[PDB]
Amino acid sequence: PARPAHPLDPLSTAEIKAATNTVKSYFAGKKISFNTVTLREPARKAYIQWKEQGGPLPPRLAYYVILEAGKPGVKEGLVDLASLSVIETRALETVQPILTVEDLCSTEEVIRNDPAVIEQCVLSGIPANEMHKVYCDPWTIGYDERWGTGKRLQQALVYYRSDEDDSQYSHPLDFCPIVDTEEKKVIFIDIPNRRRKVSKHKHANFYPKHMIEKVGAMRPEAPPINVTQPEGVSFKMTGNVMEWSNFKFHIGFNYREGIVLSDVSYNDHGNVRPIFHRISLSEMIVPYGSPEFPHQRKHALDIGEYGAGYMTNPLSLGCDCKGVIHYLDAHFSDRAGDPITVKNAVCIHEEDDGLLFKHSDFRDNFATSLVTRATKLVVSQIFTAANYEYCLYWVFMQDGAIRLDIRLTGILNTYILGDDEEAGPWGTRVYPNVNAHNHQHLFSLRIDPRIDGDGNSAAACDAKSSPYPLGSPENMYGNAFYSEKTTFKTVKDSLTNYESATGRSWDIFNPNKVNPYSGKPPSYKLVSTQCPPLLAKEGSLVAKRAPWASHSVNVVPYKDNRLYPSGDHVPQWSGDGVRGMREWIGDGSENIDNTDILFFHTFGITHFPAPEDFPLMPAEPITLMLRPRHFFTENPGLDIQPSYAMTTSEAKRAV
Amino acid sequence: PARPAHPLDPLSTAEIKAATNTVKSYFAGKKISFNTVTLREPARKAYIQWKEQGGPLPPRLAYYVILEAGKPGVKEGLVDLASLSVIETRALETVQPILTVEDLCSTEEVIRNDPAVIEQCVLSGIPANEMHKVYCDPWTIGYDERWGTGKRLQQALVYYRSDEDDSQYSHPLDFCPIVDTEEKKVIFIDIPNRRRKVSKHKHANFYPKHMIEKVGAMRPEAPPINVTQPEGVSFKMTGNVMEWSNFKFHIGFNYREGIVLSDVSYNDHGNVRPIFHRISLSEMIVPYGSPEFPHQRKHALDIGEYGAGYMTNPLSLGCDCKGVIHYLDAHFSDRAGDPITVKNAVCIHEEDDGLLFKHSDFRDNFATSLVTRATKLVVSQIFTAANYEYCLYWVFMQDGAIRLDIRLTGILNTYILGDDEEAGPWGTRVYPNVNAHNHQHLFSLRIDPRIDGDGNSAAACDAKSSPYPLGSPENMYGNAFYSEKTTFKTVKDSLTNYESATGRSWDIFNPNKVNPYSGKPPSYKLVSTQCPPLLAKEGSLVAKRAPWASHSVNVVPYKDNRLYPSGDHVPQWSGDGVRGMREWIGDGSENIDNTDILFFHTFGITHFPAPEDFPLMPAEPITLMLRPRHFFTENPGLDIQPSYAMTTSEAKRAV
Ligand SMILES: [Cu+2]
Ligand SMILES: [Cu+2]
Repeated sequence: PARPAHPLDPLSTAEIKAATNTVKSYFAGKKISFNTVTLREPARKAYIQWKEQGGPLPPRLAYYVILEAGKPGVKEGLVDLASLSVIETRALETVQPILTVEDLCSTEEVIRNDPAVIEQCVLSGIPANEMHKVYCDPWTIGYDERWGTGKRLQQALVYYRSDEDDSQYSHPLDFCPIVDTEEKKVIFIDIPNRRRKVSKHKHANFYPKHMIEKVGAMRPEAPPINVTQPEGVSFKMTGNVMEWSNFKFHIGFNYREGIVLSDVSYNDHGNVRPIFHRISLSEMIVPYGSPEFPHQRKHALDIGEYGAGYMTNPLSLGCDCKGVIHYLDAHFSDRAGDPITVKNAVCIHEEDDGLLFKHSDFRDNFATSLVTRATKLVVSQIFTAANYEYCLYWVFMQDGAIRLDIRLTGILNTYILGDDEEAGPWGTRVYPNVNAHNHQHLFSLRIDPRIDGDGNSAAACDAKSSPYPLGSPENMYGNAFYSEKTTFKTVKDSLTNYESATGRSWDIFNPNKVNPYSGKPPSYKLVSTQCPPLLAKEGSLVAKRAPWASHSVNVVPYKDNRLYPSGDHVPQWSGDGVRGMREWIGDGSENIDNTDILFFHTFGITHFPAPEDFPLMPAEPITLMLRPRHFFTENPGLDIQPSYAMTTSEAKRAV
Repeated sequence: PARPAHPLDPLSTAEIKAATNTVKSYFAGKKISFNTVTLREPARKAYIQWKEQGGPLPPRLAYYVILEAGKPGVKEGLVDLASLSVIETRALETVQPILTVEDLCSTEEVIRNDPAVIEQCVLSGIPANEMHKVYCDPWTIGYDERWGTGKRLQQALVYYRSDEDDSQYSHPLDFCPIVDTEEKKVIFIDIPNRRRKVSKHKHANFYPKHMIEKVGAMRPEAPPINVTQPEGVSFKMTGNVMEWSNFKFHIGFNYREGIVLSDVSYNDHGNVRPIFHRISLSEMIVPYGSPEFPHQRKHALDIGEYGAGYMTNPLSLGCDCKGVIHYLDAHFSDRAGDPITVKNAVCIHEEDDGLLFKHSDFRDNFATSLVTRATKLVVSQIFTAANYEYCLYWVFMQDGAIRLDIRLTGILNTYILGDDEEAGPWGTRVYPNVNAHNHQHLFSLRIDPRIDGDGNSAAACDAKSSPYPLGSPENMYGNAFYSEKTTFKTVKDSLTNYESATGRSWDIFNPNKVNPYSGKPPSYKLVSTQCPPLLAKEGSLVAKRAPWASHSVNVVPYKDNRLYPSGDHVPQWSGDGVRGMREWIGDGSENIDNTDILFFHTFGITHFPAPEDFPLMPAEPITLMLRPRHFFTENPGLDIQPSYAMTTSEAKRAV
């Protein structure tokens, strides 16, 4: 296939087809299906050498995962696209791979046609001839110690719709079919000891036609707020390379992480300074907090088990993203090895962001005044994991800060509640016979930094009172305080949590350089306070399958292909074994001071549902920021034209 | 004077004049000056009776504070505006009041003409005939144990400008004149043991003309983003009463708190439900962290000592607030008893706020989809306390949540640093010879709640793992977790801090009512994580003068006139004595469960300056939110017209 404009560009549709033809030929005569066909990114060293040192062009490689009929687990490998050849391959008989949209599409018809499932619907109050009204959200089984990875399994969380336009989540059923993904058959049904028949209440609906019935009428359309950019946008795109307000970076995308931002630099008045080699979300875990069987199996690692790319929404013009928008499409492979496209998967636009800075002089009643307005650049996607919606916004700012904003919406996962059953303390009755279980949403932000170049370190920064007491010569009035910086020397040192007691932040810094004013190394500081402890206990299934989630920060040495901290193939892993973050941490002794490092940050929220969240939940925001501190020698935005500026002398001339 | 449209309306210019004429007549023959002339708000009970019970119209009252030449401290009292009479009066000989813009603009000429100050400038390298180049930020002395409240005092933080258009903060001088505010005389000068002469470096400037010299050129003007509302706005104002997206409230304003939001309710499909009686910022403290003399005196309580009203910027017009704006003016009294106006003190507008909610069905590739966009209502002011700018945004949202957003900007307070002097650990060298000291910015949000009516309580809510161990029948897989609610019974119980370990939130709730779905009381939940510990030690000046700041939450019984938690007259109070929050806490034993309560929340940031913050600092954000939880029985925004909606049936019809 033709070479891309840029080594980090995602595989084109032609490259995906070329890769799958190559793989089909290599396994000729075998019955195989495609699970993953994606860019294998060039080695970090090879990329930097190519980009900055006139070095070798890295080979264009595709990583694939396939299944073979009648063979356990998966096969994976690499295709060299230039030579149309498989160059690496291996069979992994004891793992299970990510569930694609197709993998999961099939489950509902399997359960609708299964005699044991039909029997359970009838027992639950749904007649056998109304199976078309039965739906399920096909989840990964997550992990079930009865089958391990020996079969590829889904669990069907079952619901009922009185009409196809209903939101089904007011009507969960009590039982849980277990489905063999590849054999397309129900192999078991978890049946509760206490049966609860289908709710007889009206569905809790949310479309305008439903709302008219429920509350009498919709609100009139509000007078509009119109955003226009009649002279175009300030950002410039060259293929997938973005240039805006001195930032330059590559916007990549894949089946798993969704948006991947690479080769991020800031043009500091002609001096182009690296900041990050790569930043993305690398895994998630959404652990539920009901201990009752089988609810322990609700702890989706959405990124590893379904994929933020696979799950991503086509973004419908003028609606999800308001204003003048640049869109990118996403390309994957289906099971047959044919390219599939999701149109308008990523939206790119710039937005007003209030004030950047202002100062006025009281001396002439603020006549002396300067105000400069802020614009932000937003690179966004929205993905749907069954009930949930995750709106993801990568935000670049004119003071050089970078922010990740997330908004959680969609629908609560619900289970049935008996008439006289108490949902607490593990959940909330959000509607009659509806129990919305407690759960956390946790994310693993993966940062491969290059703060002002190569050779970086990380530290925890804690605000502390002076150790000297009130009334001492050193602290006479007891007001002294400082920032205690703990530089991480080894992996073990880095395993740290957010602490409200010290308003903890973390620095990622270049110990080889010095700010000529402050004397401190250039850094980007992680400012992040939505950092829940992992509530699941040590040794729990949740804690074992997501070793990264137990600490707010994990810093490990860089190696190639250290992307996914719960391992490469997540579904049905028990959490036993040295893989992912557990492998990378090892015995905790490896050096992480002044070297190539990877910084994985766990953040998110703890959700205790309330009726406000039902039947459709208003957006709940999550955010973290990476701020330049001691990176610049002064406010980098001062060369932006103010919205208003008047000097003292000018103010005098006009009185 | 004519009666206002509404008992909570600020005093008009006519009422202010009427009040000062009354006071001058009462004190005829005496030489008095006006410090404060402001609405005395009606009693909570009287207001609610008037508003909701056809009760008596509360009298229209003005509170005043005056000084009298040759008398110590102040006099204060009340004027009944209908009868033009002083109805209450007292002398407070041992306090000092808020510093007005006039009180402060006087100081620079005092120091410029003082022989001892001139001598110090000369010693500092500034010739006697260049005193016009010497400037000072006149601060409250804060507290100095050498004078107590026996004289009304300011401390002059002295700077040098080479040219009138310079930003002076690159050039602090080493000494600190102490000025008697009322005698207009320097009484003392704090001189350091180690002298540091004025910096010989160029000023660190930030206007376009300066930037052209420094960096070569400004960036070209960006292509514009234009915001228009061609059919007008969705909000309606009747005088100061706002109506928007079912919210209704009164927008008040005063000299001290700035914006005061009152009588806040939500129209729940015809059922008008109270939320808050009053919400505002009630005090601040900005304690610096250098222990060296005289820097202990840098701990401004900006609200109590200068006033968020007095300090407020006239905004400015189509620049500070972008879009279609409704403005309010502010009115105060000057020293002579004449009304003064700040034009465009408050801006009111509505803004795009991204998505309100979304959900799509994977079954038909997200063809089944509903997306509804969010609009926010913003009521904002910006005030300047010498170097600092505080941008305050009260934000109402369509899910029924209320947010306070703050953006910090303006200029770092700076002190001189010697060539070879190390600024750390108490400050940062942000520019040659410039030391920007560490400091916190803390705010006291005052909430007078009325959650779904009268009789309220508050609680801490902590996320907790089940106490049952992994592998127990109760918690087999170790995943169970819940929210532990600790209802505050007495004042002492409420004295609580934010805790990262439990993701602590606080509920304000009505224990007299029950959500028909969840079974929980209706509540607004305080979600707030920017909650620094007070770093200054117990028994410190800072801790004593700001008793409220040592806990994230303080809940006390309602009584009338319990507004200001550091006392009514803040400057030069030593922090000794039972007044403000210390009085309201008492012995901690008073009931706060199911009664009229006041909830004071301490939030803010800890600032360790970096060169990025200089010479003018990019906005740093602070936020908290109050979210309805168990208040509604479902998402209250579902009757808002979606931006896009397609059902499953519609999707099938569209092929
Ligand atoms: Cu949730
Ligand atoms: Cu600050």
